[PDB]
Amino acid sequence: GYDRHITIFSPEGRLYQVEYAFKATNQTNINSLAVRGKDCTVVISQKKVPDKLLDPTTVSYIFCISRTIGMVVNGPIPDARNAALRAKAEAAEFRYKYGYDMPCDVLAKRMANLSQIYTQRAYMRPLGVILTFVSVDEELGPSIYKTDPAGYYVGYKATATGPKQQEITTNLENHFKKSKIDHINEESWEKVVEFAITHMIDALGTEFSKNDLEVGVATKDKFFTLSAENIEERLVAIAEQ
Amino acid sequence: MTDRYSFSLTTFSPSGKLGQIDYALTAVKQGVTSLGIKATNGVVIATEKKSSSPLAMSETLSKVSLLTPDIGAVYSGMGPDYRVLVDKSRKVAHTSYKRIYGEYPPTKLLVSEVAKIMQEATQSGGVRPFGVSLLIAGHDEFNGFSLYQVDPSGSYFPWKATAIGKGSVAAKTFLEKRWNDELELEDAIHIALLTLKESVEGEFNGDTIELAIIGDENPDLLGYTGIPTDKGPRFRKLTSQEINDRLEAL
Amino acid sequence: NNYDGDTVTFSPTGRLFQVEYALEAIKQGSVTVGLRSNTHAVLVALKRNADELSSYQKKIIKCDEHMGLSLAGLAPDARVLSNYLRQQCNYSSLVFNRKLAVERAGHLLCDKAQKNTQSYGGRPYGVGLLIIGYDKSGAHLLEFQPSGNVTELYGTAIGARSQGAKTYLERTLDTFIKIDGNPDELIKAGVEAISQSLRDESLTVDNLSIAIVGKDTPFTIYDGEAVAKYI
Amino acid sequence: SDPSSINGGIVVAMTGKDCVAIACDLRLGSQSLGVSNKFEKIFHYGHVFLGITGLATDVTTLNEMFRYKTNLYKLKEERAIEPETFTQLVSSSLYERRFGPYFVGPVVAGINSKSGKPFIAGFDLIGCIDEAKDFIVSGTASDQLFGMCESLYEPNLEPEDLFETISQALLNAADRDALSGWGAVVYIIKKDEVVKRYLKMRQD
Amino acid sequence: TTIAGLVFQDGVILGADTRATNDSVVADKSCEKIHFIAPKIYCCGAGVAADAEAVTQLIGSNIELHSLYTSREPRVVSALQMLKQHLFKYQGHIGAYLIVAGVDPTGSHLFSIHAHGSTDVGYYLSLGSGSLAAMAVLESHWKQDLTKEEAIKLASDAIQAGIWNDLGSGSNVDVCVMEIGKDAEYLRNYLTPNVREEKQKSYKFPRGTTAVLKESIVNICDI
Amino acid sequence: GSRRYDSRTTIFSPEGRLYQVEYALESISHAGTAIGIMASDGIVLAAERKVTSTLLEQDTSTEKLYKLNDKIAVAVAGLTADAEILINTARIHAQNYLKTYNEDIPVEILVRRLSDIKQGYTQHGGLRPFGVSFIYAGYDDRYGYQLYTSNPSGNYTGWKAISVGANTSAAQTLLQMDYKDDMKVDDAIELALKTLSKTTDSSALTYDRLEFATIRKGANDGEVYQKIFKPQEIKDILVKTGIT
Amino acid sequence: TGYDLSNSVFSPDGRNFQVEYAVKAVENGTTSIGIKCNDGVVFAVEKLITSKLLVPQKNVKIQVVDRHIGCVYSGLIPDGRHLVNRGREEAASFKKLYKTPIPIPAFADRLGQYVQAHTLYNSVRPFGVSTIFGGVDKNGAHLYMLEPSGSYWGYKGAATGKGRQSAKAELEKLVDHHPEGLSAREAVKQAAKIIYLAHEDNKEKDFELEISWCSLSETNGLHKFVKGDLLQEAIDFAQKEIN
Amino acid sequence: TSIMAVTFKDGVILGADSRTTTGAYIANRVTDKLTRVHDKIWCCRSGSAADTQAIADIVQYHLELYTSQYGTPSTETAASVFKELCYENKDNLTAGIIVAGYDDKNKGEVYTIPLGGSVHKLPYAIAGSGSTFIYGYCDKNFRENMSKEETVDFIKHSLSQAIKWDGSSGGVIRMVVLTAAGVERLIFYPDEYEQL
Ligand SMILES: *[C@@H](CS(C)(=O)=O)[C@H](Cc1ccc(CN)cc1)NC(=O)[C@H](CC(C)C)NC(=O)[C@H](CC(C)C)NC(=O)c1cnccn1
Ligand SMILES: [Cl-]
Ligand SMILES: [Mg+2]
Ligand SMILES: [Mg+2]
Repeated sequence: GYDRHITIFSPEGRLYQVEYAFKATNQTNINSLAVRGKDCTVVISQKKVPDKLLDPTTVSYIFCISRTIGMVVNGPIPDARNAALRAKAEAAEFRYKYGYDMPCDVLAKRMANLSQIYTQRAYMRPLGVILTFVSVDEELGPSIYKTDPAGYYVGYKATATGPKQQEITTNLENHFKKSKIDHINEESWEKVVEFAITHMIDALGTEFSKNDLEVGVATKDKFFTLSAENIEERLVAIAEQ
Repeated sequence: MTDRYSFSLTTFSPSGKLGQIDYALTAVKQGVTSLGIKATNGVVIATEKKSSSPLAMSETLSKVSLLTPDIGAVYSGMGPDYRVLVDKSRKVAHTSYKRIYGEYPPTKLLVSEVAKIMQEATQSGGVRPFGVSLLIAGHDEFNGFSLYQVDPSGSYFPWKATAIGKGSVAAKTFLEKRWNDELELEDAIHIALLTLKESVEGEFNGDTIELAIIGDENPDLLGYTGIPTDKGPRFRKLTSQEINDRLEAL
Repeated sequence: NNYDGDTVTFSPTGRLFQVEYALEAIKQGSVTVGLRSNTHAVLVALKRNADELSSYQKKIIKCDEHMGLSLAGLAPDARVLSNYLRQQCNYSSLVFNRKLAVERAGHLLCDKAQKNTQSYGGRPYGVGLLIIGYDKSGAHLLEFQPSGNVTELYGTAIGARSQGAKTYLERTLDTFIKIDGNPDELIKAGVEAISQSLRDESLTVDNLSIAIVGKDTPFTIYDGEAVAKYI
Repeated sequence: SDPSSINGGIVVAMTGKDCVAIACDLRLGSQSLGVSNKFEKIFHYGHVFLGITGLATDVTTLNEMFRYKTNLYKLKEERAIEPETFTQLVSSSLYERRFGPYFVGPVVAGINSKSGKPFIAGFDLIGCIDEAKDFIVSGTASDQLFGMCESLYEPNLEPEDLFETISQALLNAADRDALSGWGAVVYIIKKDEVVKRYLKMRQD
Repeated sequence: TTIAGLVFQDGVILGADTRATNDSVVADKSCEKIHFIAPKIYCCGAGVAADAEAVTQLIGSNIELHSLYTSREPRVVSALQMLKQHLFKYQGHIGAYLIVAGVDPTGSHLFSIHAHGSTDVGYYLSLGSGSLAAMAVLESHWKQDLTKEEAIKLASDAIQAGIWNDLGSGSNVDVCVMEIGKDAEYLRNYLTPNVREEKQKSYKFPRGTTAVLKESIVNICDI
Repeated sequence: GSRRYDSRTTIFSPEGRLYQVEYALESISHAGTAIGIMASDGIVLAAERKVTSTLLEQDTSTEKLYKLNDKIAVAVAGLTADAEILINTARIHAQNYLKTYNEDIPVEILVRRLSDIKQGYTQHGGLRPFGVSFIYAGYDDRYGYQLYTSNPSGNYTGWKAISVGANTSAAQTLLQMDYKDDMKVDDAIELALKTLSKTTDSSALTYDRLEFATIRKGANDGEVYQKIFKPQEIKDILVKTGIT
Repeated sequence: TGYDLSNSVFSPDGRNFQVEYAVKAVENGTTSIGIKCNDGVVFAVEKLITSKLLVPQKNVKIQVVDRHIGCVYSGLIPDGRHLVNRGREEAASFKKLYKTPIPIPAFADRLGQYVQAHTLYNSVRPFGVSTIFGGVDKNGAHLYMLEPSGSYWGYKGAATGKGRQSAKAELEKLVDHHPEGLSAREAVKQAAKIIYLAHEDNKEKDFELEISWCSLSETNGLHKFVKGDLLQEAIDFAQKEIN
Repeated sequence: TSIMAVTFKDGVILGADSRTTTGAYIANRVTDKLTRVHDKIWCCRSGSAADTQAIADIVQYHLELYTSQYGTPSTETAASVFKELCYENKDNLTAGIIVAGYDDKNKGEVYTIPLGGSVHKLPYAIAGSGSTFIYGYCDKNFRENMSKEETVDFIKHSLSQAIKWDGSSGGVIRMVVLTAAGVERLIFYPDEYEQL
């Protein structure tokens, strides 16, 4: 049974190493969520600092890839950082060669094509990570594009990733079935973040403090992460209505 | 930090089977149904946009791809393998042909180049075969319209009409009854939509079906005027609206 | 068991069996002793013969005018590592007009041996080395294991039955460290130490091999009738 | 010293009504010394004709090369190559040697088998295409040929008139060049017949 | 050669003559110096003719593949960057001097590229042996917010100045108009001020005038 | 490391056989039968297609019979994709010989070159061999008409009549029974089709199933012509010989 | 089964068993710690005295990178040296191009990517060391700890090796009892104590304490070893606390 | 070419002419020789236009990738990247670059990189063909910690003389102001500066 050790086909037509890379994705036990506003894209993620010795400022699964692109990862941090560094390099090289900023979806495709190569070539293992790329693209507008270990990628109106993704997905599905639009009809990003946090609270059935969340926001011409105090201001606003 | 897999991962078993190719064909079987039908004045290729989530934007996932202005491709099996094959197919059309002869390759030769790439994955060191079957529809000045199937093995066969993937056995029987050598392009599109309805469970509309044609030259889609010889791409992907129009007359 | 096929594989308890097996080749090797004072450093080596017709396998190799080693285990591997040491000692001389530090020589051997333990295809070195030298910070003695571990010591022994010599030196520590400006007495202490590892056989004239380096003493090897004095 | 004018020789090609003509002299020399009076400069690959002037070793080498390439083209495409496609192949092949070029002046002539359209083209040594309607000149007496062609030529000549015009263009040009002459060949090309004529000319 | 490009209200326009010369002689009277790169991106080429043709074709091929990969309209800055990076690599040994213009989702753009890889941004530019004749006209008449009709006039005038006054330039005028929100229109032989005058005599010879030694049929067919 | 997963394609069995060659030959034994018959005035190549579907576009299709140059053709049994790699190499070797010597490549030289390539894959490189057997039909001015076969081992031999692929045992018995040395092309055509007609696993032999080709020195004025038969022309020759 | 025989193979869990086996080698090694203080960091390590024949203060385990970063590690000692040698190459090429000395988070990733690369292929073995490292840069003090997996985080206090649980508990007390922070000289003393307390797990053999420190005020931001009177003051403090 | 960068109280100002010549022909009379490698790190380019562009593009790429990994780079870091390229490829380059940038920590900094690929940190720097004519003037008139209005005048008067005497310099005087307040572009036309 060496068809389960490397990236070759089993008799069923399955790549067991890809399937087991997907199971490594949830090893962190962290749930992420991404949604789109009018002018923005918000990504939130659970932040769990189990050790008191950890410096909580260094515990992050959100990465600033370029000025315009942000990337949240579901999976172990070494692979997350492997994928982050490569994406940064690709986003810089793109700008140099072609004279404009790498679009979100193009980066997602590029990283996916890399992930494909690990499923076909035996010496490379897949990365055990799901990469959720976010930007406000100058041509497409607010954009969510997600890559996985299989090399699959697709755009999203909103998305959720992790152990309890199905609960978050169905919560988001139901909201967009009501509103009948592809996005959160909201002017300020501040309120889109409040939505994201609120609908994760409802889906997971847990309350959050400022140090239980991690937030990334894409606007036109910059992506940035929120500090603990920025998140606190968000949580206060949620509680007050 | 070495690639030590310089030996074939696909080998002959005692019975004479190449296991990895057969298993790649099994993966193609599990894949969503796609089909191709050749008419007198065109070719049509079609497939179901099997959406992994309703939150996903299935428009962004193009199962049907332009390879050259006059050649299009669709698949069944593993989507990521297909995507990279499309990238290589587009490039090989330029490097091994257009930059030499100053014109796009004919259908059969581009197919030959794709077939070669897939064959090499079946024999080269440290790689598994591609887990897709491709259907490539195209036109060129001296061969006219044509439809080809390309398997994980690197083998390719020209078809009048065929189907691959999930419900291909039932779909091919359906195409045998309906196909003739006097079909117009619209008739083939109609038959394509009928055949594809049988293998689809859920919704059946322009948003869940991807469908393209190789037909007449489209000078409106060219983008420029002033060269009489360049008359525009024969490949055209049908819109969500254009599919739903034909579904009323179904 | 299942995890000993190559050097690249950890066992479930965190062990590298190929390295431990290379370590075993040292234990099968013939005994050799290293010890030093503040002025001089001495190697004493019991050379091994194949039979009565054969020569006794040479255990001591010179690296520079101020440094050298004795070996226990695979002699071809000692040749490789010694040759590497010679070149590093030589590089230091030519480029920097500087004699190579014994501590730094140990660091270079450690890192050379390490590369063989982390990569596929290669094997660990199957030899242990006792490096002596006199540099700008006085006398030094190093013990090299092919796991990569290099250890600066007052004295030690490696090879078969080396524990007898090593216990002796552990007792004698306070005596032999003070043997300053007296090469012969320091050699005596090494010859008495290696005698604790002998069984059945005793130290003959073509059996024994001694080397010394010190303050105004280049690294020189003594064999044959030059070591009859110390039997 | 100048490679294009060691060996000498000329090629001219003209269009007519439903026909093309291509012609060449027969001289191969080592500067002043005449060596061969049978060195033909016009070859053909199916129905496409290629004249080549310049350094004679490259003339031979490129003929062998385009035979090779067009043979493989035909085995893969399952049809003979056309003049327009071949022109591009010539250009491609010359420019890939951009910085160590073949010292030649090629001239393509032929009739497209599907459209029936007469076609001529010329190139510089690194592959730039001159796709003329009227005529193409090449070789050591190219100035002379330009002067003859530009006055003598008129469009839509019948095959047997075009023969006279291209012949007289060649002959009178070659007689004003030391390194051209020694005989001359003229191909008259129609959609499905080709006539080849050797010309009588002064042998100095 | 005489090439020019300039901008107008909602677009950019390119112009070029049609004369290619070897040494002192006229090899081509109707060559296209406006090169396709993408449907709405074009390139005027002066300098070494093969180098200018070949460089644009290569970038045009790579632009097409890039467009397919990214599913976006190509940008003029992409062409500009790819051209200059290629030309710089070869240290002017690819002697191509280009004016690149086009329309994309960013807007309309106009750039010049020199053989060594330097690039310029301008509202009106000219290159080739007739650039000084052309620039004289552009400097005397160019203004902001030109209409398309004024722009074509000025572009064709700038090229004409080269055609008449420069020996390197001649024959006809090619123009390409790239306007925002519209298909680019390529206008080969936009002006034809140098048609040859009718000849005094017809030099068609009496048949049999040429002496012939041999005749034969050539077998061009297969088998 | 990687060693764990290496099939070791290029080794001997205890018996002194090459596993992968033997298993590739087993693969080829399931492929559609190809027959080559050499006569005094030409060669015949006949071959059975494997995938009967009514929807297969037969007139533009080529799975069995390929052209190597104007003088030499091959019939294929095994993996088509593998064969097409080798074919493009053989086409190049022909043209390299033509460029060098200014003469068409002799048949045995081209065959040896390909067979040597196949041999290389069995002795070194650790890759699987080519699952292809060829029947080479050709002509040159030294030996005239020649039939050869090569198999995945890279061994090649010359033949008067030969079969590869399926039911070669039954096919070679029937050829050995009816072949004669003074035979002519028209007779060989008939023999080839009769042999396939008896050995076929199909219920009947039809035109849509066959690829057919002849090399004749019966072109205009003593040249050699390769004829790859069109579907209608195979249908005609099936009626002429009396099979349908 | 067989998923633990090769590096870079995912088990059905989604685990790389070879990396987890490298952790067992780290757990087997001697105790090492790191303490982040007000304007710097303090590193300490347990060095088991196997024999009287070991020369005191000579077999130095803590290694400097550039001039401003310290590195200590537990596990296979040679693997730790190979990683520091790499770190030095990384820190050199950074300074060569960018002039400024490598920042500590930047340096942390250069190791983190390198260690992670040794979990991607079956042709290499994972690192058999947890590495505690850090120093002072332009943004202030930083302490990191890096595992065989390539996983690393910033720390207030870090510990690894055989006495890690003991050490971690002691570090957790310091964090709770000093929220405003710990001074550099305080951290040196506490480090000595924590290594002494963590020595109950390696209690058979006696040991030798080794401490180093970067501190903006005490060392000008440079990495220096704690030597002489300051080392003896820390040993005395530690000896007093165990009794 | 006439280019200069001058540190003052609130940060730094870069100044340049706009003339590019091919021999005696002015190929471009409205050139932008002030070029952005980062938000608040710019450079002035002199020498081969092809070379200085190719360099500035590579530096921009490096600093963009630096920013993705390590946050905002110092003006010193940028000058070192410029140097590294210029020095290591000195045999194949004709580039004279003045790097100027604003940190909040360091404030305004100017680094000049002449033909050799050496680096010199200076209070102000002048470069290009036209600079030779204003060494006398700039030395006599420069002061440290000037206001923004004084620094603009100093640059304006300086490049005015440089343009007057040097044929290779001319056109408009472009300037770029770098302070905590942000990035400001200024332009000064012939009719303004010629009458000074
Ligand atoms: C005008 C350029 S100029 C004199 O610097 O203003 C023109 C530009 C041009 C012409 C044709 C095309 C068609 N693709 C594009 C651009 N260039 C020429 O006329 C050049 C001028 C030479 C470089 C001085 N001519 C050539 O390149 C010709 C080939 C032409 C006739 C196709 N080749 C040569 O002059 C030549 C000379 N020695 C060796 C090789 N080639
Ligand atoms: Cl890619
Ligand atoms: Mg003459
Ligand atoms: Mg003569």
